Amino acid sequence: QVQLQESGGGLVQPGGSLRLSCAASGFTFSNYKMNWVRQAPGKGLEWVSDISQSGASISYTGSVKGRFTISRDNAKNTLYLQMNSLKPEDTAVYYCARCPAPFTRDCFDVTSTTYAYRGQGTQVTV
Amino acid sequence: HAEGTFTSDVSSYLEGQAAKEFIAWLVKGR
Amino acid sequence: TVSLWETVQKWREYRRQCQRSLTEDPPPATDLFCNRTFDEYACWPDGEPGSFVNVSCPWYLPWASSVPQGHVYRFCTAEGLWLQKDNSSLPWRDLSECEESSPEEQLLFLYIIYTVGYALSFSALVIASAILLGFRHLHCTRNYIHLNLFASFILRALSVFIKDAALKWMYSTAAQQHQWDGLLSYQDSLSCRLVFLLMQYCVAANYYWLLVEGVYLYTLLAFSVLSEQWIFRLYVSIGWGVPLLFVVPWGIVKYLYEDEGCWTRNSNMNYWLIIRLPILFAIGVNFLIFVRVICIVVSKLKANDIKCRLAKSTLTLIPLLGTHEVIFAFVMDEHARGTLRFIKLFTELSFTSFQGLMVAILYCFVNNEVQLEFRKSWERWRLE
Amino acid sequence: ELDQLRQEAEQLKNQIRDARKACADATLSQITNNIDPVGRIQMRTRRTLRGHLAKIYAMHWGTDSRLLVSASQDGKLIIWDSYTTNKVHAIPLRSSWVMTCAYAPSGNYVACGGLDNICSIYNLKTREGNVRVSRELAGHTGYLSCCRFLDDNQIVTSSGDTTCALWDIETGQQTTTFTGHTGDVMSLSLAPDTRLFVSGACDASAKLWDVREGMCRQTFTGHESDINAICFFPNGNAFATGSDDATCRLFDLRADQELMTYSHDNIICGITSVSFSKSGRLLLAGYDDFNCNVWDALKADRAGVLAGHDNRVSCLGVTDDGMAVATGSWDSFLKIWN
Amino acid sequence: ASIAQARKLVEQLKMEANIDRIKVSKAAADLMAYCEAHAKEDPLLTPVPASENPFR
Amino acid sequence: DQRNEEKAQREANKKIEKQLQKDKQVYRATHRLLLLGAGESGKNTIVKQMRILRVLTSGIFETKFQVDKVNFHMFDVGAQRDERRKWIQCFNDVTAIIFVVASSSYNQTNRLQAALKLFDSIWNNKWLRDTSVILFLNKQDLLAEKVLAGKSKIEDYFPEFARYTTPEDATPEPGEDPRVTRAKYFIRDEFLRISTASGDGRHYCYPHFTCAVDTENIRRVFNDCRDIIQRMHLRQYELL
Ligand SMILES: CC(C)CCC[C@@H](C)[C@H]1CC[C@H]2[C@@H]3CC=C4C[C@@H](O)CC[C@]4(C)[C@H]3CC[C@]12C
Ligand SMILES: CC(C)CCC[C@@H](C)[C@H]1CC[C@H]2[C@@H]3CC=C4C[C@@H](O)CC[C@]4(C)[C@H]3CC[C@]12C
Ligand SMILES: CC(C)CCC[C@@H](C)[C@H]1CC[C@H]2[C@@H]3CC=C4C[C@@H](O)CC[C@]4(C)[C@H]3CC[C@]12C
Ligand SMILES: CC(C)CCC[C@@H](C)[C@H]1CC[C@H]2[C@@H]3CC=C4C[C@@H](O)CC[C@]4(C)[C@H]3CC[C@]12C
Ligand SMILES: CC(C)CCC[C@@H](C)[C@H]1CC[C@H]2[C@@H]3CC=C4C[C@@H](O)CC[C@]4(C)[C@H]3CC[C@]12C
Ligand SMILES: CC(C)CCC[C@@H](C)[C@H]1CC[C@H]2[C@@H]3CC=C4C[C@@H](O)CC[C@]4(C)[C@H]3CC[C@]12C
Ligand SMILES: CC(C)CCC[C@@H](C)[C@H]1CC[C@H]2[C@@H]3CC=C4C[C@@H](O)CC[C@]4(C)[C@H]3CC[C@]12C
Ligand SMILES: *c1nc2cc(Cl)c(Cl)cc2nc1NC(C)(C)C
Repeated sequence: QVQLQESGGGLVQPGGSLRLSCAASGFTFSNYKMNWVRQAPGKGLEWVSDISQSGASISYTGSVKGRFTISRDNAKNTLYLQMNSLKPEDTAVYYCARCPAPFTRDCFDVTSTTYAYRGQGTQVTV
Repeated sequence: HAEGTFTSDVSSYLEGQAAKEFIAWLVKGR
Repeated sequence: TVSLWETVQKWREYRRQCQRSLTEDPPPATDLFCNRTFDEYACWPDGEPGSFVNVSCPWYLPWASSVPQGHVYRFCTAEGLWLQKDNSSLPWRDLSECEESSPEEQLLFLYIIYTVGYALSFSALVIASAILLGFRHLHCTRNYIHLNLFASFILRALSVFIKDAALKWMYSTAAQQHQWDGLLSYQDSLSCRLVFLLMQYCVAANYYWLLVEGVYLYTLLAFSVLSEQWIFRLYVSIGWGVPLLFVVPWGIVKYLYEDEGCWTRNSNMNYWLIIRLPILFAIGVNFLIFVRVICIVVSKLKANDIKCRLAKSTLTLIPLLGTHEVIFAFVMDEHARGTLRFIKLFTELSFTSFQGLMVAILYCFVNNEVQLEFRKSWERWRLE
Repeated sequence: ELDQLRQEAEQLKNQIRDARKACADATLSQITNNIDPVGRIQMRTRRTLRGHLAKIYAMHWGTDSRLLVSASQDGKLIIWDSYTTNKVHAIPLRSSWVMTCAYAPSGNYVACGGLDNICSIYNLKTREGNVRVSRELAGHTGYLSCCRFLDDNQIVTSSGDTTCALWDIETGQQTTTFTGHTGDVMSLSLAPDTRLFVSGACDASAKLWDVREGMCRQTFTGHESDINAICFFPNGNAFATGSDDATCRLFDLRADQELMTYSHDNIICGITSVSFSKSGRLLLAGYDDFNCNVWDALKADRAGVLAGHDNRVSCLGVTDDGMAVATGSWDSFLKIWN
Repeated sequence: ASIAQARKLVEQLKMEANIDRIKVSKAAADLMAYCEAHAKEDPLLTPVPASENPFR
Repeated sequence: DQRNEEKAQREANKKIEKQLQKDKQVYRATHRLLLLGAGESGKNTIVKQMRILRVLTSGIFETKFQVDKVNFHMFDVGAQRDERRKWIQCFNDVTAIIFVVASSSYNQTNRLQAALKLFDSIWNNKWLRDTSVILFLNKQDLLAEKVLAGKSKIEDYFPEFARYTTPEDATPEPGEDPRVTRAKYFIRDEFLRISTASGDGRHYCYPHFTCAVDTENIRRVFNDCRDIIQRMHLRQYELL
């Protein structure tokens, strides 16, 4: 039972900070490349940030480089996104997503409409 | 090719040696 | 060169005239008479005791024209006997005017590096073939062409070994004695001419299978779209059949016009062109293909340290096409003489004799598809 | 609005969780210590079926355990005689991207389909002696992943549009739709009684469907990634799933839990094909490793390896009499193992 | 919709709740019994002689 | 008896194998191309230019071209879901994946990052690691307008563009605004940064810029396909 639960959202003022946390259950968290996806109000889903199995490789969409910091805890099986300098365009539903297969670098379908290994999302309003 | 050239050279050498050995056998006396 | 058979026939005719003349010319019947005799070398007339008799160098010698006015003498005694030597039963004679008027050090040397080369290449090629037929996953048109190339390499190695054995048999002491006694020898035998026709065919077929290698590589890179079964049947007819279009004429021409020896000596260079020129065509076309394929490789490396990978690619492509043979291909044997001739023979024999080994290594052994086939077979064995 | 129904759903999920946990006294892993192992399974390649030009995607045995249908991305279904390696038929397809094929249990029809979103039914017994398209079943809005003949007149297909469908072939109309997967449905397995089937999807879950009701009877989770392969235990009271998380799992329909987990640390490739032997003691699973692992279905140990394919093993089929294992791979070859 | 899909989820889960489940021991014993009962006629588990093997 | 049915089977098998030899001749001679992209990426433009030289009911659209009497079958994957990870591995022996990018649909407002992520998925898929990708950056006609007019703001969603200058090997069309070529080659370099990081000589990217009036794409793919094939052959001889 793959289950990802996001928390730590809410309303923040522009320029503030929010720590988004993704509790994973039902799979070996360390085996999987994890990422953050963003559903803007009225828009489609967009990918925010990749982190690899060990956390060595970290990638962001350019809109959040230098502002968002993604990290893993493979001991507690949790995924974190620290949001600094939050802007009004960062207001959206944030989904913690696991890309579909373990031990791979390709992470197809993470920003899909009906992707299964993706959380219910948390509303972050700036 | 080189194999035919080498075979021709070796065969010419051995034919000359055969003629020389024939003359040597004639000098010894059959 | 002057053949053993012709100098033997000349000596036999000399002996015919010698016997008949010795019976016919009457003796002077001088006191203390010195008897005429034939010691199987030269004919001496008779004469008065104590003087010498001078006869020309015999005209059956292979080096007769190099001692034209030289003469051999036989001395007679005061006793009326021929002058005897010291502690011998033969009379005294002096052949210093007819005695005489070496490349072996090189030939044997070549024969080593040559033979060792084939002895290795043949070996590896057999193993190479055993691999390329053994692993069914390796089976493809490129692999079938490599197998026919390995077959032509093995075949020319075998023809080399057999023609060296035949060269030993033609000039063995037993055969030389047979020719001295006027008997038939291994040279006057159809099998002995077919050994060297086989050698010529196998060399030509190896050259044309290197050509088929180049032409298959080119048609793969020239983006040509052709039938695969038809292209392979055409390639086999070229590699194995097309040699017969000049090897079989050559042999025929030999049998009709130049069959002394065992078709080993290329006396008429025009008949030796019958084989050299198609082989030169294969070499030239395959070198043009080499240049085109290396142009393609460097274009793809540029579109992609280029010099070192290009070096590796050139050094792997050289044995598969036989392009080392373009160095001395157009230095012809009619013109190669002395040290240039030796360097041509050394380079060509050494590189082609070891070429089968380099092709078995580069295109079977250190080939990545073959190495993965071996790794998979090994891990499957480890699973059992 | 939404939260009342979401919380009612999670309450039902917890009811399922506890109804599951209350049944977990002692599963296969402790019950089956009292049986001696299978030992080493040494299967050999009796036949290799060559003639496909591309990767073989699907393969299905006939019910005579002699004739095979094999689909390759040539757009070809080859009917092979597995005994003699003869090709009985070669059917060119109107679409080359065929992901599934089925041989009718009567032997008269062969289904195929794939990225064309169409299940083409071919008649193998025509008066002309020619194999021609008998029907084309359109209505799926995603690629055809698996088609299984329920009989000569009913076929169950699974699609990448997340649904399964029961089609009446003679009419060509989709008779029942089985919705409830969120991801692409990758595999079907019809139960021996044909009243149920089971479909594994890209949602990392399998669902047991009643064919005549169109209702999802059960949902089985436990896999971490996409379920690529599913097959029924020969009695119809359990099924195995092979997933891309490099794990096979055996679920029982009545207990409603995964009973066994077939995995190994040296196995990091997903499972593309899952088949049971006639007894259900051997679970054959084709891998991205290019090999087919034979598992002790009760011990969860590897009983053997069918290595010999040079590319991804894409399709597995055990004969109905259990005599042979056809494996087809992306290396364009079928191998009959015995 | 956003609400109707939760309606269908509640529906499917509630009908999936009232199922006559058995304990996993009674469900493992069934597979053990089936495997032992049909052990002999499995040609992949008890390989048949070539006289009986149509693939030999 | 049994020999009669065996001879009938051999006859059927020989007819089938003759047909299969003809079909292999047709199959090997045909280049298969996958066509990928977003909905606004202009794949309709690509298929139109290829054919010159709620509408999609079938799940696959095979369009066949003949370039220098070389046959190409390009398969538009229409009528499929946006989850590709299962049917993408179906095109793992295709000659090339033609990846058409909505480069100007950026300000969705981030189609370009979506295309980059799909591209990274395609390279590092272990089944597409041997599959070359012909990359068509498709919408220069609007990229120019939005870049020069201050409408694109590539620096907004790609900040390193603010530190990117036109590379030393760029060949802009005469009179084109230098910031437009900056955007073009910056996007191309993002895709090449994804490509080069994991190519390892098995498969290659062939990035190209195109537009609505650019028919020579039918030749570009042809040229690229030729290149692909040659590299494949050059790997078989371990020359490249
Ligand atoms: C794997 C197997 C086939 C390896 C091949 C065996 C090799 C080592 C054997 C088989 C034929 C042999 C050759 C046959 C003929 C002669 C001529 C004579 O002067 C002895 C050396 C030589 C040249 C032999 C050298 C060794 C040889 C090449
Ligand atoms: C002295 C004896 C051993 C010489 C034998 C030479 C033989 C082996 C040569 C000469 C003709 C050659 C054949 C010519 C034609 C074909 C048909 C082709 O589809 C497969 C290769 C095959 C079968 C070749 C195999 C090798 C071959 C048979
Ligand atoms: C042994 C020497 C004297 C004869 C040479 C025969 C071999 C080497 C070559 C020469 C002519 C060639 C054949 C020419 C014609 C055909 C017909 C074609 O449909 C199949 C290939 C086939 C059968 C070729 C096979 C190989 C071939 C037979
Ligand atoms: C006859 C064979 C066995 C030996 C001859 C080797 C010669 C011809 C080959 C082997 C290595 C080759 C070189 C490899 C590397 C390069 C760098 C490239 O940028 C220019 C060509 C150049 C400089 C090649 C010139 C030709 C070369 C020197
Ligand atoms: C055995 C000997 C004769 C092999 C032949 C050596 C020559 C002819 C070959 C080997 C190295 C080759 C060169 C390798 C590199 C270059 C540089 C490239 O920009 C153009 C092609 C060019 C110029 C090739 C031309 C042909 C070449 C010079
Ligand atoms: C007299 C000389 C020329 C004979 C040639 C023998 C040598 C060059 C050949 C024969 C066996 C070959 C080796 C066979 C196996 C391997 C292991 C592989 O992982 C690296 C290449 C390597 C190491 C090959 C290198 C070349 C090799 C050592
Ligand atoms: C006369 C000489 C050249 C013949 C020697 C036979 C050699 C070249 C052959 C026979 C066995 C072969 C090896 C068998 C197994 C493997 C393991 C694989 O992971 C690397 C290649 C390697 C190591 C093969 C290299 C080539 C090999 C070593
Ligand atoms: C790499 N680079 C070079 C460069 C030059 Cl100029 C010569 Cl002559 C040879 C080279 N060799 C290599 N590497 C090998 C081919 C592996 C030795």
